[PDB]
Amino acid sequence: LKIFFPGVSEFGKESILFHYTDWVDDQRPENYREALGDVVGDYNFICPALEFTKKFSEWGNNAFFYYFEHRSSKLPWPEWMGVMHGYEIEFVFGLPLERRDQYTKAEEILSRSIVKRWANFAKYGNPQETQNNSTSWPVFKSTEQKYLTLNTESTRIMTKLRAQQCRFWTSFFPKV
Amino acid sequence: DIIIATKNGKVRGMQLTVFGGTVTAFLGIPYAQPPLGRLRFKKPQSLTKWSDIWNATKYANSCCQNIDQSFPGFHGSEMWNPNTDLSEDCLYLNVWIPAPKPKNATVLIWIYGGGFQTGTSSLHVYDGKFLARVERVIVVSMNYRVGALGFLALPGNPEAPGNMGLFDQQLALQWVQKNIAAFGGNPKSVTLFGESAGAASVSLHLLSPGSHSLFTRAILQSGSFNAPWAVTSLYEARNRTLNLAKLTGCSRENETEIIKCLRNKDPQEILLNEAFVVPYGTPLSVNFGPTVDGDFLTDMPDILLELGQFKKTQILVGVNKDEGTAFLVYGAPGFSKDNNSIITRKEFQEGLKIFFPGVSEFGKESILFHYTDWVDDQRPENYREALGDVVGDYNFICPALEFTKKFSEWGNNAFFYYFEHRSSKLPWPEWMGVMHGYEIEFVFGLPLERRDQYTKAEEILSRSIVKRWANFAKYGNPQETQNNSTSWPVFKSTEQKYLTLNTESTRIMTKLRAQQCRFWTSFFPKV
Amino acid sequence: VQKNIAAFGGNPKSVTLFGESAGAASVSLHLLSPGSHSLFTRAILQSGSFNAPWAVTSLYEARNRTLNLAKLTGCSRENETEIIKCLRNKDPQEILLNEAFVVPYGTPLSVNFGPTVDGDFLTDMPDILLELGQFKKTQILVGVNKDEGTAFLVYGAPGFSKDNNSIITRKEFQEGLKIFFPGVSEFGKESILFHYTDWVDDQRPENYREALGDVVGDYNFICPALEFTKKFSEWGNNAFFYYFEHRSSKLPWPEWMGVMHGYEIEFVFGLPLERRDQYTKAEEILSRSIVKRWANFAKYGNPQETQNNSTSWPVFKSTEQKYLTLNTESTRIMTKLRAQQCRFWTSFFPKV
Ligand SMILES: *[C@@H]1O[C@H](CO[C@H]2O[C@@H](C)[C@@H](O)[C@@H](O)[C@@H]2O)[C@@H](O[C@@H]2O[C@H](CO)[C@@H](O)[C@H](O)[C@H]2NC(C)=O)[C@H](O)[C@H]1NC(C)=O
Ligand SMILES: *[C@@H]1O[C@H](CO[C@H]2O[C@@H](C)[C@@H](O)[C@@H](O)[C@@H]2O)[C@@H](O[C@@H]2O[C@H](CO)[C@@H](O)[C@H](O)[C@H]2NC(C)=O)[C@H](O)[C@H]1NC(C)=O
Ligand SMILES: *[C@@H]1O[C@H](CO[C@H]2O[C@@H](C)[C@@H](O)[C@@H](O)[C@@H]2O)[C@@H](O[C@@H]2O[C@H](CO)[C@@H](O)[C@H](O)[C@H]2NC(C)=O)[C@H](O)[C@H]1NC(C)=O
Ligand SMILES: *[C@@H]1O[C@H](CO[C@H]2O[C@@H](C)[C@@H](O)[C@@H](O)[C@@H]2O)[C@@H](O[C@@H]2O[C@H](CO)[C@@H](O)[C@H](O)[C@H]2NC(C)=O)[C@H](O)[C@H]1NC(C)=O
Ligand SMILES: *[C@@H]1O[C@H](CO[C@H]2O[C@@H](C)[C@@H](O)[C@@H](O)[C@@H]2O)[C@@H](O)[C@H](O)[C@H]1NC(C)=O
Ligand SMILES: *[C@@H]1O[C@H](CO[C@H]2O[C@@H](C)[C@@H](O)[C@@H](O)[C@@H]2O)[C@@H](O)[C@H](O)[C@H]1NC(C)=O
Ligand SMILES: *[C@@H]1O[C@H](CO)[C@@H](O)[C@H](O)[C@H]1NC(C)=O
Ligand SMILES: *[C@@H]1O[C@H](CO)[C@@H](O)[C@H](O)[C@H]1NC(C)=O
Ligand SMILES: *[C@@H]1O[C@H](CO)[C@@H](O)[C@H](O)[C@H]1NC(C)=O
Ligand SMILES: *[C@@H]1O[C@H](CO)[C@@H](O)[C@H](O)[C@H]1NC(C)=O
Ligand SMILES: *[C@@H]1O[C@H](CO)[C@@H](O)[C@H](O)[C@H]1NC(C)=O
Ligand SMILES: *[C@@H]1O[C@H](CO)[C@@H](O)[C@H](O)[C@H]1NC(C)=O
Ligand SMILES: *[P@@](=O)(NCC)OCC
Ligand SMILES: [Cl-]
Ligand SMILES: [Cl-]
Ligand SMILES: [Cl-]
Ligand SMILES: [Cl-]
Ligand SMILES: [Cl-]
Ligand SMILES: [Cl-]
Ligand code: NA
Ligand code: NA
Repeated sequence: LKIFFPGVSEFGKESILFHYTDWVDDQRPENYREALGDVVGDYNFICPALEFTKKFSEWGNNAFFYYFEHRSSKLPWPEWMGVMHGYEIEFVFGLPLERRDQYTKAEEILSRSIVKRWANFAKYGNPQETQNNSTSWPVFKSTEQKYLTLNTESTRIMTKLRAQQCRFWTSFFPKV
Repeated sequence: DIIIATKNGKVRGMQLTVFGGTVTAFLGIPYAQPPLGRLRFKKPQSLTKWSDIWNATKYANSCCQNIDQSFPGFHGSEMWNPNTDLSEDCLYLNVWIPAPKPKNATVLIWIYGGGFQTGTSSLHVYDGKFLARVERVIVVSMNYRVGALGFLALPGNPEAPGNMGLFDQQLALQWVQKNIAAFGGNPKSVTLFGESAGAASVSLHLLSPGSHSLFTRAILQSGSFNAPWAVTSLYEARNRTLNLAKLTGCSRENETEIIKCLRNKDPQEILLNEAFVVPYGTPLSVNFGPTVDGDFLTDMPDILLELGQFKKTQILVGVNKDEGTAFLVYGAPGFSKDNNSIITRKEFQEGLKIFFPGVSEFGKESILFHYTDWVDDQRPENYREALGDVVGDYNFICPALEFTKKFSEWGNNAFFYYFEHRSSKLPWPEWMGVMHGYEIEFVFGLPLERRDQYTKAEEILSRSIVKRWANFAKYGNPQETQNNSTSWPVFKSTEQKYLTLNTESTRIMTKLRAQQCRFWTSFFPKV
Repeated sequence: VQKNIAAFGGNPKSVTLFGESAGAASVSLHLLSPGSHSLFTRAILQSGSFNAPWAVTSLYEARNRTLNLAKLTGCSRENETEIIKCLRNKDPQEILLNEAFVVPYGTPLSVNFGPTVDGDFLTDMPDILLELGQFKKTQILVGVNKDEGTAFLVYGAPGFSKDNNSIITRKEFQEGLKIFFPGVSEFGKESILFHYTDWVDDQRPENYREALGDVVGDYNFICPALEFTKKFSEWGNNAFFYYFEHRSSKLPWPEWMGVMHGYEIEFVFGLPLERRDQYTKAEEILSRSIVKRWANFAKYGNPQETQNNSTSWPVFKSTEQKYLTLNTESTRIMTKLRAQQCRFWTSFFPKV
């Protein structure tokens, strides 16, 4: 935290530790390794994108939010790093559609679907995949805060991604 | 010395140390006249009354029943087998109360599953002392008759009316209405809970006029009467009564004579022939089960449910992630608890033949069509997983979801869970996942016992479930209000919100198995 | 009263409990107690509710304190019915003299022996009863005073005196928290300092003196009464909330202590209606109005003063959170008393 939050008062940093180290439970050895990742990802990318999306949508416009949870089968980085920053991009641009490339079949299908959703968004303002009995992507509103998860098995509609975490980053931390 | 005076006599209980505190257990209190001799196959009769002290210091006889002998030596299956002597003289219940005696405790009454053919209240996974200790509720459980001896039916003939086992449960609920104040319980705050057939039973006490004033609220784990195994049609019931006659050489012409004959058979000759009263059966057969008898159950209960004719109260309903896998090792080709059971398309198809006896060929093609649209045809465990889902969705999950929708459409709060935690101690192999029956130990709080080798995340999960079930029972609302827990939303038609129960993060989701159940619920009943 | 008040001309079917501070907490627990449900009609809670941090003793602390008092009276035993037997031979005075010590640290707000979840009067942690709507369904009237917390500061906070203006320093403030929040981790206490010392601006010398008062009053009385009122009203019942902001003209305590805990009570009971007594005229009129509002609440479930073109008192709901201020000039309808403060006490602090 000292590395990621240069200063950042000591209280500022205790408050992060307090919010992120309430284990269930203190048993798991990878507790702290996972918490530091979540800290960095929640502060720097996830809570801000969620707050931009809420505020933007409050003026009337359709907005669609995704949570991408697929780890590339070819990721060169180790397992503990999971579904890393930057690694949705190859799915968006359709690299997995190239069969010569050693991505799995479930990855071809995932990328094909994302490519269609992004293109429909672009052409028609709506990121649906309308032809293959796909989960329909609901608009994101303040209040319900629905989002779509993107993964090779079942995509799901969920609500209020990182609610508690972002209440911390978004409401409180800007104050320290 | 703890002696309690009941309407029928005194009973002495015993003290138990639980978690550094004390629970008093009264194991094996009688609650009806033993159903022997002339009383075999009849509704349970009133208890007569005793002076001196009945000692309720151990579990009583379990009712007569066939036993699971498929895996001798194996805990996975042997844990469900009866653990007290079998006897027709089995109409007893158990009471567990916290110490010191509570003043007006809410009461939880457990009804066990076992397909209506087996089960007993004295299993270790139904031990109510943790709940009593931890939540200061009173837990009651009862033995009721199963198999032909509990459900034989010759429609409208009082010598074999049907539903005798459900009337055992009811008379036990009556016993609590009359006696639980004496143990410090509140007859006005009674919640029935049950799993599998015990849940189906709970769901029929919701429809039975005779049970309406014997309880307050209801919990249904992995079962409801609209499951395809839970209610026997009058047609099948006669066919099965006569078939059992024939097999015991009791065919007659006067039907009260068939029954008289049957009352001379030895329990063992009845049990031994139960399996055969049906030409084909499956790992999920319920040869003798609830019927519309015009007494306990006044009309086809699908009609009662649709038309809103049941007790208006809150319900809590749930199911497990892999309800269907347990049954596959009992007859589906290529399936074994001792390997990973990768089966083939042709085995899958044979498997359906095992689970759907007939079931037209179109009927079965339609299941294959709905469940074998892979994404994609690559994964070797595709067919093994599909067969599990087929069995679990048809038999437990879609029916519980449809019961919950229909019940809630008449105005009552209903709460639905999806239990997705696999026990760290499960003796069954990994591929079987979160099996039918294996939430029960979490509900009863076994993982709260640290000596027992459950993980820490499992203690915390069970502690939370125990609190949610107790809050449901006491207050009609399964919240855990103190530890920044996810709040459990009521289940409504339209949104269909449910709570997932697991050791990491519990989540609110919507429309469990939407596509699957559209298939089972709307279309399949038609084939 | 249920059995006898008809004989004195009273209606047992129209009974309103009222209480202040611990007496209000008591009223709020008769709302949760099944045994009290049919012994009263409505309830008034002045400066107190059971969810205040001082109002309910945990079973853990209660045993620790019973045994500690045994030990101090030389009544430690092994059979517990013997501890009690022993204790029943002590002289009242030996019990009283040791009460203060059954706890290692205490504060000016200690409640060493208070309500517990006994499985009889109180059947479950009452925070769970409140959250899940398990209480008597009826109207409530709830309120607090502008400076609930100041009274307690002259009983142990450094640099505070009833005999001067008590301008304290940042370092004294911090010591003061140590007095009111025994432990309470260091982070716990930094968080209070952070929330309450964001001045506008760092100029005013009475900054820290005022913050310590607000800290004590907000944690101990105001945010809890506001949270009780929200939660109670969410189950459907009319609830009315006041903010009392009048300082008695006869208050013997110094000016800096403002509108203190306990000092609405004389207005409620109508002492200022006695002209011989040296209260001002605006105080007679204020008390007359409060007496009528409390009596209308009691008789009719509605604390209006209907005859003198008075501000009408709106019910308190979740969402708008309207309250009425009680003062000698103009009473006003306002919303969301201490919103930011109580978000801190109510949502966050219980976590530290
Ligand atoms: C109603 O029951 C009859 C009875 O048949 C059974 O005789 C019993 C004693 C028992 O041993 C049982 O296994 C045996 O089948 C059923 O009739 C049988 O149906 C099967 C399949 O259709 C035929 O192959 C048998 O020939 C036939 N037997 C007789 C005597 O007719 C009947 O199927 C059943 N009703 C249903 C639809 O399940
Ligand atoms: C997983 O085991 C099944 C179950 O049947 C077998 O159990 C094994 C552990 C072994 O002891 C074997 O003797 C026992 O019969 C296997 O299914 C069997 O597959 C074999 C193919 O060689 C057939 O001969 C059997 O008919 C069939 N058993 C039945 C009746 O269901 C299964 O093949 C095995 N699968 C694996 C290892 O992937
Ligand atoms: C539970 O009570 C014990 C008892 O300690 C007390 O003994 C009493 C007779 C009384 O005089 C009281 O002042 C004294 O503290 C508490 O244990 C004490 O805790 C303090 C602070 O942690 C320690 O400094 C003492 O050494 C310790 N004494 C003993 C005998 O162990 C204990 O703190 C209390 N529980 C809590 C958390 O308040
Ligand atoms: C306001 O008074 C406080 C209270 O303590 C003092 O009360 C005074 C009226 C006086 O009689 C004094 O004797 C009495 O102790 C003062 O706090 C005191 O500050 C002095 C600093 O000189 C310290 O010596 C004391 O420790 C401290 N008292 C304690 C124990 O709290 C306070 O300084 C004074 N403030 C003013 C005048 O602004
Ligand atoms: C025990 O409580 C009785 C009623 O309490 C219940 O009210 C019911 C309608 C139901 O909602 C329950 O969940 C409530 O708990 C009361 O009438 C009895 O007098 C009490 N018996 C005692 C304390 O002896
Ligand atoms: C006194 O009034 C009794 C009822 O009046 C009360 O009704 C209650 C439900 C409650 O709302 C109170 O506030 C009402 O004032 C009536 O039944 C008695 O008979 C009366 N007794 C007398 C006049 O002797
Ligand atoms: C639709 O599904 C088919 C397989 O049925 C697949 O070939 C194709 O990739 C899908 N189209 C899109 C846009 O995903
Ligand atoms: C009941 O148990 C007690 C054990 O103390 C015994 O005194 C009494 O004889 C028992 N009654 C029986 C076994 O019939
Ligand atoms: C059948 O036998 C019963 C039993 O004794 C008898 O009561 C009845 O009369 C008989 N039924 C008829 C009339 O066929
Ligand atoms: C609340 O959480 C605490 C840990 O902070 C734990 O000890 C306890 O099990 C929890 N209570 C419930 C009902 O889960
Ligand atoms: C404790 O003493 C009480 C008071 O006489 C007595 O009733 C009881 O038997 C004792 N408790 C035990 C068994 O330790
Ligand atoms: C109404 O106002 C009059 C003065 O016009 C005053 O005498 C009296 O105190 C008031 N009544 C109430 C209930 O305040
Ligand atoms: P349930 O009682 N349903 C089976 C028919 O589960 C145990 C087999
Ligand atoms: Cl852990
Ligand atoms: Cl999340
Ligand atoms: Cl695949
Ligand atoms: Cl699903
Ligand atoms: Cl300033
Ligand atoms: Cl304010
Ligand atoms: Na903070
Ligand atoms: Na079809």
